[PDB]
Amino acid sequence: AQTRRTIVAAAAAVFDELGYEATTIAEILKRSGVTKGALYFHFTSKEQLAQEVLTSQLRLVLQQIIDETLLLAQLLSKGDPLVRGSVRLTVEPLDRRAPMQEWIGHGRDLLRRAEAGGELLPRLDVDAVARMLVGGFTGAQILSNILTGHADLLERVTDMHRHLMTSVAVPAVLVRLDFSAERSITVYDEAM
Amino acid sequence: ARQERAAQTRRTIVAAAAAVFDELGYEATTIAEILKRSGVTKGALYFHFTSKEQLAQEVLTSQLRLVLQQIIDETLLLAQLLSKGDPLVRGSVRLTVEPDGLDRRAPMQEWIGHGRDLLRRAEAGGELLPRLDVDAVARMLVGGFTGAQILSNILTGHADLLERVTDMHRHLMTSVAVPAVLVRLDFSAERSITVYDEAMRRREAPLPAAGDLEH
Repeated sequence: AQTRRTIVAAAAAVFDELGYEATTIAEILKRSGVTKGALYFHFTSKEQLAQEVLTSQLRLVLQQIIDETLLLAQLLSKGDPLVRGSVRLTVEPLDRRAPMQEWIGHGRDLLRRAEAGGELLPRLDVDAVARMLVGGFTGAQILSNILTGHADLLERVTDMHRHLMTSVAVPAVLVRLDFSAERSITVYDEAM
Repeated sequence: ARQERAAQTRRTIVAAAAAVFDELGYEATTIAEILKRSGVTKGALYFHFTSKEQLAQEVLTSQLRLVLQQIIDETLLLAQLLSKGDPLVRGSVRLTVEPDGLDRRAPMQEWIGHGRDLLRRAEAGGELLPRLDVDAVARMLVGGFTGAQILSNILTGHADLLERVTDMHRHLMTSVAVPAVLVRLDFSAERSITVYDEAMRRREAPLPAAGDLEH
């Protein structure tokens, strides 16, 4: 039985529900419905639980970028506890640095590959751009939440991404990228 | 003037309030704490604010040639101030971000309204690429700042803030402005420093009016 699955989906839901701080291993157990000992060779402290939550979910390679971005929006917009938990921990006022750097690094690795394929406009700081993509996502995601409770998330995230790519992708490539809901739902139905 | 004396006490209330929110966030900030730090009476703070919520909202909204240079100015300015630890900006940024029943929606509608309004003005003046949804553009801009701000804090401690805001904003504007206008805009730290020096001058620390001090 893979019940380390079961744990983290309670860990996340709870972290999502209260903060890092008001979350207790005790509440995790009570919710995971799992064993006291089970938890402990798996993860040590509450700290480790959170870290798992932050980094977990984390042709044309620019399409992959898009696809991962829209995937986040999808899970997020449908209360995927895993993702909501990582979003709640990412933001609120625990080491936040190391999961964010790995998030950005994931972006840098994908841009590097697209560079080597000629997909990007010359002179781009591949580090700076990775940071914009994650930020653009993070900003739209917060606003959409405040302004409409995530109802417009998809649209807002897509907007933000589409608009940014205009200065990142070479024309011949920009016009071939697919930001459609059709695709994005396909990619989501995929990873379940 | 009864009126000028009142207006000064109110600045003091808003600034003490931004500092305390910055520090403990919304739920945990009491009025009692703000009174203690501003040194003003209950009566004065009650005369100026309906409630703790309204005062949080006042903190959230207190910051409100080529019109698009106006949007740039305002944007780089927030980042300068935030980078300088200016308490007003510190407080709005903390109040925005956290998840206590304070409506953050209305004040955010106002920020977004603001960008929308100046965008209508840019458009009428032929500065925009055609057929943009202005409301969606205002939403990207504010989102871009918020997003850049959050990351910059997590990753450096607002060290790189002014860089990262300017990047996000340059990219964003390149997809919004007509290119003849994009060449005439000024994303330089140079302009941004000038603007900030000007502003720091309008905003010396408020002291309250004597008639509203706690005794």
